[PDB]
Amino acid sequence: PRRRVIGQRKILPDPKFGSELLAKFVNILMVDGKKSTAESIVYSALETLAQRSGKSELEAFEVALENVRPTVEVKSRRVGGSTYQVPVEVRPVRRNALAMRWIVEAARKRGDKSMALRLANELSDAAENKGTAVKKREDVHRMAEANKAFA
Amino acid sequence: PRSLKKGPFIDLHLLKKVEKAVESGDKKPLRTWSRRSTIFPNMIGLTIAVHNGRQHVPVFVTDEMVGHKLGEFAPTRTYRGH
Amino acid sequence: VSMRDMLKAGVHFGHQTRYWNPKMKPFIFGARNKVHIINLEKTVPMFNEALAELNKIASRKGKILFVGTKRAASEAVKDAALSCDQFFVNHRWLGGMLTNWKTVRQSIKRLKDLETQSQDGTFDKLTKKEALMRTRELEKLENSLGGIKDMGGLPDALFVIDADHEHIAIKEANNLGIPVFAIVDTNSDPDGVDFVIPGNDDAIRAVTLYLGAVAATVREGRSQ
Amino acid sequence: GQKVHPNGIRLGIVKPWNSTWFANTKEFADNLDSDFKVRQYLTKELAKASVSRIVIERPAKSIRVTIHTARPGIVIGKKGEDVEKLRKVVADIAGVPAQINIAEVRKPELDAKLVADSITSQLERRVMFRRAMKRAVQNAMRLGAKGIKVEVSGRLGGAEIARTEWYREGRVPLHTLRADIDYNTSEAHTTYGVIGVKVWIFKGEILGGMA
Amino acid sequence: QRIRIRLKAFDHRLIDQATAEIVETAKRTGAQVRGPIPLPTRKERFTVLISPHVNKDARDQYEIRTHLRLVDIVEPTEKTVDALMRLDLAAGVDVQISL
Amino acid sequence: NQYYGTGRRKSSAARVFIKPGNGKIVINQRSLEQYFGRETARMVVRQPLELVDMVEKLDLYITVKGGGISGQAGAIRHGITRALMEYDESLRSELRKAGFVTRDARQVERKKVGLRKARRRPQFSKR
Amino acid sequence: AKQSMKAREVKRVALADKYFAKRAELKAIISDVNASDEDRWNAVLKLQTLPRDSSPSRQRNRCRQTGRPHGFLRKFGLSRIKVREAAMRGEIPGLKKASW
Amino acid sequence: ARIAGINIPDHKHAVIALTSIYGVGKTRSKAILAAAGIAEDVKISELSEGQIDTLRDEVAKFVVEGDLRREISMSIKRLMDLGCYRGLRHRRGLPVRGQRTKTNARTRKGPRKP
RNA sequence: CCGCACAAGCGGUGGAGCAUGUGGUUUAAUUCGAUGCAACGCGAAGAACCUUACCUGGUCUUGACAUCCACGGAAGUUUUCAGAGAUGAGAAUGUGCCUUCGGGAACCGUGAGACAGGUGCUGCAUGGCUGUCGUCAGCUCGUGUUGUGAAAUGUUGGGUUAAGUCCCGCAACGAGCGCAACCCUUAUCCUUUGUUGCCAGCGGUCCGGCCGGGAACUCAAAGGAGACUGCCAGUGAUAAACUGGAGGAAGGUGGGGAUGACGUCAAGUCAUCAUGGCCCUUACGACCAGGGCUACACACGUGCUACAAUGGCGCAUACAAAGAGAAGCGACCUCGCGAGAGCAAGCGGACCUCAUAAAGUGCGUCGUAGUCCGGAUUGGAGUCUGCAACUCGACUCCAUGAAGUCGGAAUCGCUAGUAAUCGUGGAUCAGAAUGCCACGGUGAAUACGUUCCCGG
Ligand SMILES: [Mg+2]
Ligand SMILES: [Mg+2]
Ligand SMILES: [Mg+2]
Ligand SMILES: [Mg+2]
Ligand SMILES: [Mg+2]
Ligand SMILES: [Mg+2]
Ligand SMILES: [Mg+2]
Ligand SMILES: [Mg+2]
Ligand SMILES: [Mg+2]
Ligand SMILES: [Mg+2]
Ligand SMILES: [Mg+2]
Ligand SMILES: [Mg+2]
Ligand SMILES: [Mg+2]
Ligand SMILES: [Mg+2]
Ligand SMILES: [Mg+2]
Ligand SMILES: [Mg+2]
Ligand SMILES: [Mg+2]
Ligand SMILES: [Mg+2]
Ligand SMILES: [Mg+2]
Ligand SMILES: [Mg+2]
Ligand SMILES: [Mg+2]
Ligand SMILES: [Mg+2]
Ligand SMILES: [Zn+2]
Repeated sequence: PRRRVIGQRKILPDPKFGSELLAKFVNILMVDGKKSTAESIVYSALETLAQRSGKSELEAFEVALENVRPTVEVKSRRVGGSTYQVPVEVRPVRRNALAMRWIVEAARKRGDKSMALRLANELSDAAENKGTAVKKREDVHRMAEANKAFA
Repeated sequence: PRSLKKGPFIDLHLLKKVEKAVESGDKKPLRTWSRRSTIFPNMIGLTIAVHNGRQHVPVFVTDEMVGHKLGEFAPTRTYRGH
Repeated sequence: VSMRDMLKAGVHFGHQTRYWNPKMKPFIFGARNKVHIINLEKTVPMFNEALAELNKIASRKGKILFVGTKRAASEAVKDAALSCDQFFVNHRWLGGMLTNWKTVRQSIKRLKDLETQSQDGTFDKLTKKEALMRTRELEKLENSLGGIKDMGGLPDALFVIDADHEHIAIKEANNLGIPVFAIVDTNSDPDGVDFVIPGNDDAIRAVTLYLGAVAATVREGRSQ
Repeated sequence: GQKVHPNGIRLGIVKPWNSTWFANTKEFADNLDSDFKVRQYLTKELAKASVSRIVIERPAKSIRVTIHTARPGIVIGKKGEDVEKLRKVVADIAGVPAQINIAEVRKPELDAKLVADSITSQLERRVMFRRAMKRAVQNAMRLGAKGIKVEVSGRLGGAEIARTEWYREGRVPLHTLRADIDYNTSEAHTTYGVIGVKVWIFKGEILGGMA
Repeated sequence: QRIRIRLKAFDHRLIDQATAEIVETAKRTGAQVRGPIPLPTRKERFTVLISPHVNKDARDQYEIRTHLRLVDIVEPTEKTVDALMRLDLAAGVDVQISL
Repeated sequence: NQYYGTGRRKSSAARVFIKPGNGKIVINQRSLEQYFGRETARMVVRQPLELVDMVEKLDLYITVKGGGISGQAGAIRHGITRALMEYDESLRSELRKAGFVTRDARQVERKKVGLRKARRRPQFSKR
Repeated sequence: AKQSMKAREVKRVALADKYFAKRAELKAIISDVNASDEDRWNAVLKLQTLPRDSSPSRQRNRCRQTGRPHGFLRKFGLSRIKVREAAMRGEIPGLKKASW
Repeated sequence: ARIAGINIPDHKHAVIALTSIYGVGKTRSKAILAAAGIAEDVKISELSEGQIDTLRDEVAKFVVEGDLRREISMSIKRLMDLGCYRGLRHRRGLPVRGQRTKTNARTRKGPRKP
């Protein structure tokens, strides 16, 4: 991409919910192109998110997303000539994408005897601002704010 | 492993030699290049040298050795470690 | 052309007194408003005597090359050449247009081959993109050597507008001995023009006057 | 920087094959084996008849081979008696009733085989290679070609080192598939060794596929 | 009651020329020809090394595309099969006449 | 009158019967639903008909072998759109801006020499 | 390669050829059930006595033109090498470089 | 439970619980079960002696536990003392079925050496 | 100014087990070449014998292979003994054909030398072929002009492009080899075409396009159309171009191939072949048997399968493409737990067969464990192929169930149908694929950028 600015291709929305942000979410959960088993997990997670974690699942999904999506970032470059921990701000699409990444692997680190169980449990605990990826979100606002002395 | 329908494999010159040996009483340990043939109840109490690539090696064939082939007793490689 | 005929067109006009060439002093009437004024008393007889030579050359079957690369006056010079069945250069002069005649002949041959090929056929045999590319090359060659495709050989006379702008052409001509007829503004060096016309070379009206008078006398020389 | 066989790629496009019979796999290998052997036999025999092209086509009940050369009468000898004996020796070496026929060449200096072999022959004559290939390209382009390239490689003039050289003239468009590029190779066995010679002749463009 | 003529060849050029010839020949005997039926041509691919020694990665891929056609006549009359035996074709073509 | 679906896709195979006056879908003589085990397929196929809101105005009968599930679904979708245009001639713009007459040619890649997979290079070791 | 090898192969072919019938029938006897269980035995004995180089498996495809075992192409019966030049010159009918 | 074996089956599906018996794989397991004609999902629990006896008797039909180890031990033993080649490789503790001693024979070879 | 060069990402490698290559060491020999990028699943598209060149031993000397001269014999077949076989030793049987009667053909043997023979040496003597820089955009010439000349110009500058691509500026103008494009394939529509392919509308059906019947559709493969920055708007010297839009199956060289300038590295190959020159010739040549290439303290590279509930297992149940086949593919039926066997259909193949795709889907199961994960290793017993499976094959079955619980530093690959995963086929081949070469299924993430990294 030295000549053209390329990012993500134009995603098509998840039909049964009509939206595409969930389509991007399942493209995050995908493993080896196995869409089917992935989207099964997202559904089996949002369901019990709705029940044991307050209703409006498609909506609580993003309210937790906000509770986990960070705002400050760090792209440490040789802008001053060497490695310096520089705080920066990144556009929102990269932000929500990385938020998805943070929550997904956090899910992969709970076990809970079931994958959708892990996903739902951690996503709810995020909607409560008491969870796993939110720990490192506060920690990313600790790290992006810890060496702001020289950019 | 050899199929049961075909049965045990032995080369005919070994057959000649062993039957001559048995009818002729104890004889000189016969020499052979055939690691292929299997051991038979005939070759018992006999001894026989099989041509390992370097040199023929004698083996006093006994009963429990029957079935196995000759070559399983003539190690065709030498080694002692490093 | 009569002095009154020139003066109304503005032939007396010239470049700024800041920008003049030393040899042009004899041809300069004076200065007004920091502007060089050309003297028509010299301009008219020299132009007439040049028209005499041009009529002579054209009356011995001469080939005439009208030369001018001004973006304003290109079409004027082209039409001027067409009005007397002659050859022209109206686009940027290419070095070796006369001295490198052999290369121009090879380029002429390619232009002739392309136009003949389109009439003959085989464009359908070519891929549509390839046929379009051949048409684009034919158009580009027609834009470039439109005037000299039919010159056949080196011309017998040259008519040049703004001789300073076209200095490569006159250097070539002198190297070949081909005579130079040129409208020479005060900023030009008149050494290269054997029949020198000192006059404005930018103004469309005076340029068209020069071209029309020359072409009338050239047709006259042809008619006999 | 190795090129690709300029003959091979233009097969079907502008270059027809040198063997046009058809067969299945069962009789395939031996088929080309036979016609190879007849090619080799022939090329040993008619070495003096300036032979350029030799095509084997086999109808179901017979085989027929065709010869493009510049020395017709040589091949024909008298009454084709040498031709007839060739017909015999090929019919038996192919084990099939053969019928050979010749189709001479008009511009012997304009096909790659004849010029390459003339070059390599003069090289065996120990004439100077340089002037040789120059005469080659001169005659070619003079005759009406549009491009000629010659290349000679290995131990030039007996030099104790391999001084490979080449010469080009006219126009030889090697990347333009539709281009008629005749191309061939030959070899000289000097006292000092073996020297390769490659030849390209470009007779211009053809438009409309193989037809 | 039928005569099926199945042809194989190496180039669609010759195969189609032959089909044209044979069907017009059927029109000479007033036959009942089936206009030539192209069938799947087969592609024999071949990948082969080029460097004599060391370079396995360098390779080349050639291919044989055998073209195929089917023609048929639905009324076997002698007046057809005679000409069907009067056929001359290029060596590139293989014929299969079958009643 | 007669309006057909007949979809191939990346060498898929499927045939379909669209007809006005009622709405239903039956696949392979099996009911649509039990066949496309992944719902997203039934979605992607119903999407064009639902977009025009003619779902209950004309019914379809498909039968599909050749290609994979998603490919077949895409093929029959494109065929539905072909047919809708075939039918009213009015839905051109609506459908194209929906992106259905795209007829994508995204295919697999001819596996290339010296590559583990087409566009995949063996793990050369610098060290 | 060494013409000893080429001749060795041609002799191997000649051997495995003439003995084909005997090989086949003894194969039948050994394979088929219902043998006298010594008819099978004496049959496998008489078999192994036949010329060892009469088994066709002993043969090894060899480039007919250059006598090399590796690179054999059953369809043309040539090495991977000789087939190439044989193609580029245009001998193998209908052959050409693929591109797809 | 004891089940006429030194080892005790774990509380799992009967097929898994009986595979715990040495010399008894899955095929052997379900062979025992269907031979006793007992279902597959029962634990060692919820299965009284009235069935444990049946199991013990049906498994005693096959050599298992200590008797099997002795048998394979004697096979290998007489292999070694036969002086047979594979017996040799068993004595020297290297692969006996024609593997690579060049590399990655560590399964039998064991750990690594410089 | 460029590049999956970095960044942005996804997936690895580096740990384990195993497969494979290499070096080391051992050995009787462990054949030979390949050695940074650009050698190390490389020559080899396939070492049980064979192959095979290497060792041990058994042998042969115009010779295994070729031409010549002779001299004799039909050619052969079948058969005995010795031998491990090479080989010898035979005995019978046949003892023929064109012949104008001599012979010739025919082979076969003996002799005779001329001679064969060499994977013996030199890729720093060579041809050929190939890698590499690099599909990089360059490399040059004619002519012209300039200069006394060596030369320069063109080819630089301003833009712009994937591009020395284009445009203007420009004493250069033109060209050539490149680039591009003509070629293949792919994406849309038109031609006949209906067979063995198709089945819309018709009639029947046993419900099977199966069968009348259809020629529409899918196809099949021939021929064609089609995209051109063409259209609109913007931007820009109005230049080139670029941005956007329209339309359109397709938009900006649509996708992918093939296509490798001048040259660079005495790059690689004398063991494909060819070949200068040297070297062997009762032997460095020739034949046979057995052995080795498969060797264990090791090390390195390449891979495979894993470590698990996105999972395993059962049950059902789906869901492709591209191929191959007649000393072949081999149906159905029976038999066998199976690897298989018997029988034998059909098919040189749009017909028959390989050959029922796997992931998927539905249900149940397992509850996080070295486990129902993993499958190494061994034990036992088989199967097929092949003279022959000891060294040293593939496969089944039973039993056994290692290490392994995501792997240091480091490092690799990838910009879309890609990655990642899933199977399928093929070449080679009696048999012997985790390699190679193809085929489809499913199918992502991310790319602010050029600061740097490396390379150009
Ligand atoms: Mg190449
Ligand atoms: Mg040789
Ligand atoms: Mg073999
Ligand atoms: Mg088991
Ligand atoms: Mg990165
Ligand atoms: Mg490893
Ligand atoms: Mg080596
Ligand atoms: Mg060597
Ligand atoms: Mg590789
Ligand atoms: Mg041997
Ligand atoms: Mg070299
Ligand atoms: Mg520039
Ligand atoms: Mg310029
Ligand atoms: Mg190109
Ligand atoms: Mg285009
Ligand atoms: Mg557009
Ligand atoms: Mg070197
Ligand atoms: Mg070397
Ligand atoms: Mg090896
Ligand atoms: Mg086929
Ligand atoms: Mg297991
Ligand atoms: Mg794939
Ligand atoms: Zn002026």
